Amino acid sequence: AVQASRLAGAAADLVPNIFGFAGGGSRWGAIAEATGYVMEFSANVMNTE
Amino acid sequence: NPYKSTIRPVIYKSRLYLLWLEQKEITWQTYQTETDYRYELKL
Amino acid sequence: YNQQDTLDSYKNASMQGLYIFADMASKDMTPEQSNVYRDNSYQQFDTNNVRRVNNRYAEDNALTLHHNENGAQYMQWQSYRTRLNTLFARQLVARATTGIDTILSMETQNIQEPQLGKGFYATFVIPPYNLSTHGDERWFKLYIKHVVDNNSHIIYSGQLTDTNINITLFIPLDDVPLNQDYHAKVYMTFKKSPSDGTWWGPHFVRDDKGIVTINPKSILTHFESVNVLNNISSEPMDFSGANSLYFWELFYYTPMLVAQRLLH
Repeated sequence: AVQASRLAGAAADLVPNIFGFAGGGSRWGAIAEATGYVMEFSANVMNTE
Repeated sequence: NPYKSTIRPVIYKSRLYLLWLEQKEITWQTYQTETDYRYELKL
Repeated sequence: YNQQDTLDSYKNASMQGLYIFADMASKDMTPEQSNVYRDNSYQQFDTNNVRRVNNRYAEDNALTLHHNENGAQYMQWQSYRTRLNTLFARQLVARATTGIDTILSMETQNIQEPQLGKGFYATFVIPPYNLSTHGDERWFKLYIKHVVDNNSHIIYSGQLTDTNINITLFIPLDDVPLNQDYHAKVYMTFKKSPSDGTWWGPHFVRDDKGIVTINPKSILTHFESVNVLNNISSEPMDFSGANSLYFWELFYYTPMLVAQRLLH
């Protein structure tokens, strides 16, 4: 569930969120951040289990 | 995170490698819409 | 400083700089004051093609780092070159594709290191020790000469055996030779005859293509044989060089640690 949530947030984050005379603003690192969070949680779940 | 699923594996020096082409797109209005691309090949 | 192709250009370069103090305050340097530090140590400044090593300030070339085209990095000072990186781990991947039994194998420890700089591999055969020919002290030293500077340098030191000794050495060669008839000189000294003779050892010379040959004018008597390995442009992996610790770390310590753990 957390893996899906983080992947969904990463994908929803790459779309641009500033517009007008200024463009872009999306977080290019979001996919690596989500992969880092899900790997971070993996050690915690393996400890609990 | 490839552009248009431009990913292609390769074996180099007997090790598995991945090439994919990312595109970062940026757009804004100026009415006319401008666009910037920066194509970035990752290995 | 601005990048320039020659040290001769730094002699008048408009040197910018600043000072940093122990409390990490700073002050800009005056142009006169920067030009003092320039003129004392302009040789240590890097060139566009050659990277140099800095030194503590003073008031005979500098140490230098070359990135060879074959991938060997080495440090040079006068005639001496020493390797810095090792291409062992980049060649190991093929050995790893067939697993642990191949990583630890003998031929794996014989992956070649590409040669560093420009030079030729020469094999020297040390004659048997004899008291009449060599004297009571068994020491001998191999000296190189006429590379970089006329003054000779030691390249190997050993004890004379009753057997022959086979010694294979990388001999550096300069970008442009000092003498047209012989590009490098090697002579071996011992207790009986420590003094050098003008022609009394192997002289090496190189033509336009990469082949080296021994000058017939030179006298080989101090060597049982000298051979030039013109076909060889690499040498075995080095268990005494820089990465010697990591190589002993892997081939011997790791198996012994694992075997010891499995014992308990």
